[PDB]
Amino acid sequence: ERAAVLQAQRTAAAAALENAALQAAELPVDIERRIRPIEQQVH
Amino acid sequence: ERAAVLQAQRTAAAAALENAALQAAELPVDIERRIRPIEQQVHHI
Amino acid sequence: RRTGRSALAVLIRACRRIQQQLQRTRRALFQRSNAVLTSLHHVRMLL
Amino acid sequence: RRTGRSALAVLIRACRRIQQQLQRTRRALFQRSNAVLTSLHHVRMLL
Amino acid sequence: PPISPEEQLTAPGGDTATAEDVSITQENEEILALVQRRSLVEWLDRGWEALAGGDRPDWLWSRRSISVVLRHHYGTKQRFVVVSYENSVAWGGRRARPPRLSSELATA
Repeated sequence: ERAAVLQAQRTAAAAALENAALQAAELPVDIERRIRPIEQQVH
Repeated sequence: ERAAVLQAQRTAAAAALENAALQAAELPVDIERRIRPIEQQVHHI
Repeated sequence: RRTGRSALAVLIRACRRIQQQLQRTRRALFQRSNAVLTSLHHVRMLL
Repeated sequence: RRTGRSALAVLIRACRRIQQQLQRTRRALFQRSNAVLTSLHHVRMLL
Repeated sequence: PPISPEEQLTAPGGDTATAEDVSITQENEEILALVQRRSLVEWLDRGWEALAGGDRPDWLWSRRSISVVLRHHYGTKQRFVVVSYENSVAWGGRRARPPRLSSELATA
């Protein structure tokens, strides 16, 4: 009875990777628009 | 015996979840060190 | 005076509004990743 | 000369360093944010 | 070039309120400026009404706003799709009756 639950929670945590990895798909994205068009203003 | 397999797969990735969490909590440290010297220049010039 | 100083009111406001957004880019970029800090710890909270 | 240009470098050296002060915030945000997903690549090797 | 529908899942872009993204651009393109100093959708209907010969309300929301979001399944590691049109009374539609969802229990 545990082994189904201990698998199904593990399959959830395997799915919660790409639930969070696709949610962490903005961490190299949210920085370019807040830096790059501001420096040529300084120019 | 599957309880011996799945708990080892849970807890070893659970440190890797914390090796991700100790890498992801390093991310809000960043700009809190970056622009704190760039916020110096505001009212002066 | 309206040529020498008025070439500078162009260029005093120019630097003093670049520096003001940099206060707001600190604040609007980790309150999206604090939800990432919530979910990434929540994966082991499932476990 | 010194009545019109001696205060220019206050606005000039300010406007020639935010090019450098914000490009150092580029790579230090791309040397430190890529390591999170690479550690998340490690979890898929275990799960 | 072809239209790849899978790139709409894998290009990292989504929704934003954008009111914070107007003031972050109005104080960005004024620096710039201080230093310096019938639509196309109505012609899409005749694009369908001549090539098909009819209205087809199935195809009517293929002209309007379509979001195609990828998610995943907690049971068997699988993927699936979350869809919302513009004119849908369903969730994510831009013609929808309040009350709507609140992501509060998922944060509390």
